[PDB]
Amino acid sequence: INELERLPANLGTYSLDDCLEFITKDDLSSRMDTFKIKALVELKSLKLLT
Amino acid sequence: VKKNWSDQEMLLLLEGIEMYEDQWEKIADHVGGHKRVEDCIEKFLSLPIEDNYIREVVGS
Amino acid sequence: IKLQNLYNWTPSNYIGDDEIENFRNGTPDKLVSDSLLKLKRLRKERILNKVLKPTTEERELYFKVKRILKEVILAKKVSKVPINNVRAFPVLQTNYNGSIPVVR
Amino acid sequence: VYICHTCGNESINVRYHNLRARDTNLCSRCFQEGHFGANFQSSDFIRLENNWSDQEMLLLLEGIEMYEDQWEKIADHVGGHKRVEDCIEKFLSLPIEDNYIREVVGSK
Amino acid sequence: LVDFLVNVQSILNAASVKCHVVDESFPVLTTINKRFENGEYEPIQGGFYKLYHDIKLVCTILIHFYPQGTRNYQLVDKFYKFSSELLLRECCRIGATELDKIISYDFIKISMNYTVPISQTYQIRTKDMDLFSSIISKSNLDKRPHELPNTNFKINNVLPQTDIENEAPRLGFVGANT
Amino acid sequence: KPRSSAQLEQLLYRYRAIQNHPKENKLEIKAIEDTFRNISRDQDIYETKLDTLRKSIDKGFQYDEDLLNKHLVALQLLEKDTDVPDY
Amino acid sequence: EYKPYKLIQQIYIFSSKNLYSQATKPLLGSRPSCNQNWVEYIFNGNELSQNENAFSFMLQPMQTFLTLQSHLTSSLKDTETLLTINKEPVKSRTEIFDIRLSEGLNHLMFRCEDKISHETEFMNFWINVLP
Ligand SMILES: [Zn+2]
Repeated sequence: INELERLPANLGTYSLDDCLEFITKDDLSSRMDTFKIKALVELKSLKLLT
Repeated sequence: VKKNWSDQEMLLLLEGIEMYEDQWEKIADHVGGHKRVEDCIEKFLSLPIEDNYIREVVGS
Repeated sequence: IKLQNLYNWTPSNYIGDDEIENFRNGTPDKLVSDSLLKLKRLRKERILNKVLKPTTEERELYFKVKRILKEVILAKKVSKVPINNVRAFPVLQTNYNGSIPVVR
Repeated sequence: VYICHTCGNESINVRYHNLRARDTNLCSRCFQEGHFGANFQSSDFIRLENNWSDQEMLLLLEGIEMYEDQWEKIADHVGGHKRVEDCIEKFLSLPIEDNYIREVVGSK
Repeated sequence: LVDFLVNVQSILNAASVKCHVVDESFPVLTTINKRFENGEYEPIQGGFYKLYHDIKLVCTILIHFYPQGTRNYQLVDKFYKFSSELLLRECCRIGATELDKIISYDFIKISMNYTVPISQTYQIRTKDMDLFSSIISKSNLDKRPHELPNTNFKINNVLPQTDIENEAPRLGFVGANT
Repeated sequence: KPRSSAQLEQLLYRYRAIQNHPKENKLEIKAIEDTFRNISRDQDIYETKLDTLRKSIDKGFQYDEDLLNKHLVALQLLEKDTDVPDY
Repeated sequence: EYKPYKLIQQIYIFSSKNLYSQATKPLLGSRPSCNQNWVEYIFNGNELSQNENAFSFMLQPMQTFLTLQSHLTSSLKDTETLLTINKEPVKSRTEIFDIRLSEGLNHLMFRCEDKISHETEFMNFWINVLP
């Protein structure tokens, strides 16, 4: 919990498949928040253990 | 030659690994400005491994 | 004396004698496997009587394993080294902080 | 259909669920423009699909956090396209303590 | 060298399936694809600049119709935004105030510089409230003057965020079961 | 002695800022000089040993697959402070 | 619609030197600021044109003072100069000012009018201070 509640809250992911969508500097890339969701799930699931 | 990696360098490293699988000279050329085989493979053994692959390897 | 004896220095620059005798007599896997066992055992002896901040001996063994696998892959001893990367890595993002004032 | 909480217009294809007011949704256009309130920042809004995965797992854990003793609204928190009983078993069968228990521990 | 022009053609003809910009005719009229199959672009700087000049000329011609908001206008704008920032970053890798005085007196300045096109917005004060509108989607290649759809709108100019690094919570402020 | 590639950087920022005015703290200048003189010994030994490790290398053996994976995966698992089940 | 200003030349909405002097230099041995971030919004009046005389930007909660140094030089006469933060005017100290913002969204209307000939030139700002 300590090592997980200290991660940047602005955590995003750059994947090697965004090239095929031609993301421009002024648009929102798909699957931007991938490790953020995978971190929130492991955090809330550790707080919901009891 | 620098020794601190960045985000555009870890990115070009991942792209080089995806295209070229074991030709480290071409990966280092893609990330030109770093060591050929002393820094392009050290940052390869430390890269994470897919979860499905770890599960299937440790399971079997 | 110094100055380019410090610019290239990393805390993973000690070889001693084990990696030399082994890499000369061959069979380096007999060293990687043994050190990974000395890592798992020294980690089960760390979760028990719980402490954090892995000891220096574990860090040194992790450096030894890293140096051995790096030299092995470097000298073209493994045929088609396995590629299992996630094809994604964490990156930071900017903040489009709010543009309408709060009302209280 | 989810309604944006700032412009009052329907979301088109994706929503931005903020994680401090867990009943507030913001469309995509009002996230690039940053048209949301000045109390928050654009570092607690998660992109979700309007129309089991990490998105549905996170929404299930958020529904259980928001409401404990009500299992009907949990399906209305993940949209709802399955029986009301799949979330109960999906929550009971999460291996979340096994990874930390393994780290510690005739008749013929 | 020439190994880069084929990649550029493979990227444009893969990102122009919705914009339809490489199949447009410009001065005898010729399209952009009819410049690739027969060598007119060169690995030298002249070829790269000729390609950037052609892409800008076609985008400019297409922008002056599809008047203001049609999808055929925003798609062409998003294509020009992709192509320019693509050719630039590849050509690069191939080939006094009262406060400023004391700051420069007490600090060393390792500076950088860049130029970003500014964006505008409509804004008014209805009867007791000062409120703005959404970011106007007018392109940065359009030279048509504003029409002021109400003759009482004021044109605010929003300045882009100049702080590339910003702070954020520690994911403990986003969570904290309730 | 420094135990990280970033602690030596500050040990040098410190020597860079203290050496401006000597004869104020001699036991800090001398100590930092002794540390640098031991790090240049370690770095020189590793520099002359990394070639002896690529010269005495053996060509009769080839590291085998389906065992390197059992070592790369086990090293990434052991470095993320997560257990590796007994094989 | 493009008419470059013929009265105002430059405007520098920078950070107040008094706030800076208490941020980099501690008072009686106090602890330094958690961080530092200054900004000088320069507006070249020759390049900018009226009918587009509105600008907007945001500041951090630490930046709650700023000094609009005006540089009006293309007049070379005696010219009225006044600005009204939140529709209430502030007096001058080239012309150096000193403004104290609020915790919300506040606009300051800079105005200059020549007395010999009636040419008026406005310049408005909106400084979102974030809570
Ligand atoms: Zn909205």
